[PDB]
Amino acid sequence: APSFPFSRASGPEPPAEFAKLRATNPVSQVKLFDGSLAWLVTKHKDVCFVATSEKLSKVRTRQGFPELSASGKQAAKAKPTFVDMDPPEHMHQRSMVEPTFTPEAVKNLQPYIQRTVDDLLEQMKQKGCANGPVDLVKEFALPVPSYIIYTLLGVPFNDLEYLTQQNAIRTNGSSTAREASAANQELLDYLAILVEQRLVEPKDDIISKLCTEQVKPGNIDKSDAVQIAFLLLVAGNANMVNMIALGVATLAQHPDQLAQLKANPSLAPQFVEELCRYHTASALAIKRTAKEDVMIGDKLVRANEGIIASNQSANRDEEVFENPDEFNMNRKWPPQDPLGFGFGDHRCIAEHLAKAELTTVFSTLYQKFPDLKVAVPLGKINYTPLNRDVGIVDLPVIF
Ligand code: HEM
Repeated sequence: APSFPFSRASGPEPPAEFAKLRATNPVSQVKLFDGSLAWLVTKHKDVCFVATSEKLSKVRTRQGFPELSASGKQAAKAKPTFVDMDPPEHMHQRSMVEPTFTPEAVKNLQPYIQRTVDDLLEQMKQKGCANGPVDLVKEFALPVPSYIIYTLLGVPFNDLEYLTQQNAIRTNGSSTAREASAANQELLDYLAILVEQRLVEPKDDIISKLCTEQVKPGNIDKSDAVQIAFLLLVAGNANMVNMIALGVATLAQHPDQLAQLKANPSLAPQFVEELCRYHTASALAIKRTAKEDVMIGDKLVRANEGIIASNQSANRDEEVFENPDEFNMNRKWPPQDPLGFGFGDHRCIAEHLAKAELTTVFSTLYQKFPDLKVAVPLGKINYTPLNRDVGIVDLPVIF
C-alpha cells in the first residue's frame, strides 16, 4: 500500500496516482503516516456515497479515523465543533450559523462583497507598480476573503489588517511551529474578547447572533461560541486565497479564455465553476470511519476502518466530466455536481459565499486591470509544496 497523502505531479497538477486508480483500482488501501491503513475512494459516484452514507462517521475519537499527520492526531483530542460531528449534533450546531450563508443571504451580501473587492483593487491601483511588481496574494487574494469573513464575524474595520496578517501566519509555509501556534492562540484570544463584548452589547455580526441566540439561553457556552467563530474563520480562508491566485494563474495559462472573460465578464460564474472543479484546493476533508461494514464497489470496508474520499479525483472523473483534465470555462456540465465544496450534509457551509466572492473577483479584476499580467514566467510560479493541497504562495503581477 502506498503512502498517502500523495504529492502533486507538479505545481498546478493533481497527484498522478488518482487517474491510474480510477482506471484500475478505484477503491484501494493506502498507508498513513502512522502505519495504519485507510481506504481511498477515487470515483465520483463513490465519493458521493462516502459523503452521504449514514453508516459512516466524522467523529475523530473513533479508532480508525484517518488522521493524515501527527498534528491532526493531536487536534482530534479537542472538543469538536460541527465539522467533526455526526447527526443530530452536526446540524444542531451548524444551524446556529448557517443563516448568514444561505443563497438568499449571500445574494443580499453581493453589494458588500463588490465594495470590498472594489476598494482593495483601488488600493492596489494607488499603490501602483511603477517601481516593479506587486504580490497579488498579499495585496488582493489574501485580504478579499479575510476582510469579508472577519467583518461578517464582527471584527471592526481598524483591526482587519493586523488580524489578516496573523491568520496568514497560522498557515504560511514559512512560519515556524511556534509562530503559527502563537498566531493561532492570539486569534482565539481576540475572538474571546469580541464574545465578551457582544454579550454585553450585541451588534450586526455572527458572534453577536451566537451570543444572543445560543450563549445567553445556555445552548452553548462562551468558549463554544469562540470555537465556532474560529472554525468559520480558519476553515475556508486559505482555500479562498488559493482559489483566487490559482484562477489568475489559470487565466494566464490559457490566454484565449482570459480574452473571453475580459470580453464578457458575465462568464465569471462559469469560469468559477470550472475553477473549483479543476483546482480542488481542499482535497482531504472528506474522511470517515465505518461504523459498521459497508460495501463500496468491489471492496468491503469493515467496521472501524477509515476512508478518504478524494473530491479532487472525483472532479477529474472521466466518466462524469468529459476531457476532465482540460480547463474549459465553456464546459458543458453534466447533471452530477462538481465536488470542490464536498457533498452531503457536511458540504461547505460557505459554498455560496465562496462562489460569490470568486465570481465578484473574476468579473471585476480584469475590468479594473485589463492588462494585468503575471510578472514572472508561468513555469516559475511559486506553488504550495507538492505534498500539500494545491495553491499559490505568492504571485508577482503588473498592471
Ligand atoms: C473556495 C473556497 C472554499 C473551498 C474550496 C472550500 C471547501 C470545502 C470542502 C471541500 C469542505 C468539506 C465539505 C464536506 O465535508 O463534504 C468544506 C467544509 C467547510 N467549509 Fe469550506 N471551502 C471554501 C471556503 C469556505 C469559507 C469562506 C468558509 C467560511 C466562511 C468555509 C467554511 C467551511 C466549514 C465551516 C466547513 C465544514 C462544514 C461541515 O462539516 O458541516 N469554507 N469547505
